[PDB]
Amino acid sequence: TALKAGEDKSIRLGLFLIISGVVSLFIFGFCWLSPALQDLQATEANCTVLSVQQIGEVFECTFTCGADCRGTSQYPCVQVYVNNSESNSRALLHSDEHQLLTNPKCSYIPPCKRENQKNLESVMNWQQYWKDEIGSQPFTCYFNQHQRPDDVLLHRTHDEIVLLHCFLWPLVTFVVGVLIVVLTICAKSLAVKAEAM
Amino acid sequence: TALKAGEDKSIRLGLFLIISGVVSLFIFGFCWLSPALQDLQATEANCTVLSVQQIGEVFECTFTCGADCRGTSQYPCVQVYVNNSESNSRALLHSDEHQLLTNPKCSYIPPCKRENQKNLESVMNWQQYWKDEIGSQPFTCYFNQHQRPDDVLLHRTHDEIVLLHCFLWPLVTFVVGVLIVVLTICAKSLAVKAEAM
Amino acid sequence: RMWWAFLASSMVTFFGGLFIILLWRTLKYLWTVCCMTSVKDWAGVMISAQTLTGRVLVVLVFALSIGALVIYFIDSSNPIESCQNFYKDFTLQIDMAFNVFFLLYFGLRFIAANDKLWFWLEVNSVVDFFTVPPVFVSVYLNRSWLGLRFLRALRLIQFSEILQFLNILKTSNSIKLVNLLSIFISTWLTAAGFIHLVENSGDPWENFQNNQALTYWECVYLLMVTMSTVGYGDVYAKTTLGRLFMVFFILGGLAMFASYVPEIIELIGNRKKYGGSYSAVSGRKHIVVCGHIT
Amino acid sequence: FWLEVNSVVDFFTVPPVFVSVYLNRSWLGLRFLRALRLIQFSEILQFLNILKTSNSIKLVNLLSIFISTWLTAAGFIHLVENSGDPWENFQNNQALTYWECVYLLMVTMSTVGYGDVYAKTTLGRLFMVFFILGGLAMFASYVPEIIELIGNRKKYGGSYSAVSGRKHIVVCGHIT
Ligand SMILES: [K+]
Ligand SMILES: [K+]
Repeated sequence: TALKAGEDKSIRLGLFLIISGVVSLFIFGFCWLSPALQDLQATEANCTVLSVQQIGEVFECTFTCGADCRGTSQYPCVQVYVNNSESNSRALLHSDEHQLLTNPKCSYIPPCKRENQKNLESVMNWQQYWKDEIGSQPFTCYFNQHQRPDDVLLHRTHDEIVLLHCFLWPLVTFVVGVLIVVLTICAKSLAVKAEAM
Repeated sequence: TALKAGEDKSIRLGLFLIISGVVSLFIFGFCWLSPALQDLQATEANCTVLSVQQIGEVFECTFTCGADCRGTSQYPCVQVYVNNSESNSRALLHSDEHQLLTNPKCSYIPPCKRENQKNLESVMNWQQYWKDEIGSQPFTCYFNQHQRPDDVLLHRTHDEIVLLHCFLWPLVTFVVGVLIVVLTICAKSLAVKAEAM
Repeated sequence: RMWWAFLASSMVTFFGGLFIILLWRTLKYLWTVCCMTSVKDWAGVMISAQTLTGRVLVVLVFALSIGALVIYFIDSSNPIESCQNFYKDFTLQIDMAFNVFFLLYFGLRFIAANDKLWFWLEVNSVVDFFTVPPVFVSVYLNRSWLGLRFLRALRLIQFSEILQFLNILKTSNSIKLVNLLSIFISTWLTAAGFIHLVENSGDPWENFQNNQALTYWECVYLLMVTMSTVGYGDVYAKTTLGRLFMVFFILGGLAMFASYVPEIIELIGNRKKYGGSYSAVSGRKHIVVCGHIT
Repeated sequence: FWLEVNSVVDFFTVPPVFVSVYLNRSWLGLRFLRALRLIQFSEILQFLNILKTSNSIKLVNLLSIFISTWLTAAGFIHLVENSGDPWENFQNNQALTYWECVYLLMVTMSTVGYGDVYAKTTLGRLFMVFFILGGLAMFASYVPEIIELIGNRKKYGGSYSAVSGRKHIVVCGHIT
């Protein structure tokens, strides 16, 4: 009847899951807060397109062909300006943070393909799609008037579902850890009290 | 009455601030003297502009857009030549050492902005500002005829206030260190002599 | 930008306070060459130490020091350009609400510790002079400064007292082990703070231009990769001051701070101990055997 | 039994493979934990009577704990580097092979540290700080690995295989 040996290992596992949950919440706190404390300063706003055009500049992109392919091809630079109605002023439209950081000169990147004509067509059909909407159509768009009043985005930096996963799952392990030790101390200390009958 | 324990710690702190002051002056000596022994060989002189122009070359600069932005844009090369009256000879005007070392080809760098027109205007208005003063107007300017007779600067390599801070503050800690030990040895050795009454 | 006024508030309070305490002792010495004191032993002293319910003057100031250190971890993560979160939020407002306690607790220690001079140059007093005045300057100027606040990590050294007062920690051997372990963690986090400061600001003879944007966690990692002697060189100190600090931390960290011998004697001293009390459980009979047992 | 280590290795191996054949899609998850089964390799050599002295059983037990821990820690680095940090949208991942992670662990734990390969993700750096601090100064820094090494050298024999046709004699008492 080895119940003492299993029980103490059960209590040690409960304490481990408590401490692991607390420490995991602490770690994920410090590394998520830089992204989160940036994106909560980026406001949702209404904006309207002033113009769409090519500026005659040409930029490189990387295409793929399987097996770590070092494929590269050029494409033409489009710019789009908006009136940001939350500041009554110009900004460039940039779609998302990855696009902006991979080329901050231009409003769009075509999905870089094997043939130049496929880059050209993609940029031209994107330009043509925006040529239909140079007007008062309010665009729900993301702006950072706190430290970056120059560019505006169509999308946020993170999908909040993974942020929430990254805090609910460690909190679940903390809750399981305390629930393990609170349930098990009864099956330890009160089981002997009721077996003594 | 623990005065012996505090006192010896006071003497050790005074000796520490003496040695720390001497060593800090020694360290800051070896690393400031390379800048200082360069700039004291760069003489102040009078010089006058011979010509202002663009040479038709074009150079890159780095602009910023927030969040470690890898923005880059081109600008046109201006050159300005002077007669350096301390040598009766040609030199290029270069404004400052950081400008010279970031592009030694050209006399000026525009503050690199998001749009090419803002670089062009900046260089053109700088050129136009100097087009008003192609003449006998003596320019107080810095030249190094000892080892660099080719380029002349409007500004020195260092602001002497930080050099002076960097020697006065460690000298203050040496003075405080000796003043601590000289004041405290009386409150140690003469206090008991006057309490024995 | 301003910076030296924050530093001066600590340098002037510490050295000025050393001199006024020294000169108050000196003028009492001169007085014989020229020829409420009960309340301080009553108030605060009766709850600060060796008085059982004193958790409000130890466990609390520890938990506030950990909170102030966590707030420093938060603060060092930003590019310092914000003009909205660094005010009426979980930043300077709460930082001042934690630091005002340290002013009161320092005053309470000052009025109790009769020997002012030994108390003034006590290590935990020095940690207060390099923490508290800068935060008054920061709320007066309404501008945070990421200065020597990391020194709040040096408060972890006395964490053994909390586990001992709460009777969580048993043998004197385990108290020595936790004392050594806390000196390692607090020294690691302190040295990482000095590298952080010294790399994010350039060398002054270089006009501060050669700075490197290391995070505090890259400095914690750099110290571990260095002191284990792995040294990948994926991260390393590039400034002249940072290289001087790494030469000091290599020479002081190895061969003086490490190269103890009691860390093994206490480790085997934890293994010799055959028990303490025999929790006598009810309903079971019991017997004791002694004499020549072999 | 439930929280026994070898039971935990089964819970982190078996259900994922049922999910994989149900979805008809392999997943390169915690399967490397199967390397933790090598620890009991001493039992096989002992049951087959290949392995002799209790001293040699202790030596092989220690040696197998090193190999299984090395291959396990290399699995955790492999997983944690081929998937990015989640706060980075998983974009900062690094394409280390499992053998580059085995090599990285050896170059690190010997304290050579060339830095031709190293962990780049924030999670990988947290794991390397843990494996440096736990691998040195706790997992290494044993003392019985030398006592068992010299304990293997003291032993003067076991049985005297008596060969046929040769005569034999035994000498004892004060032999010096
Ligand atoms: K090494
Ligand atoms: K290296």
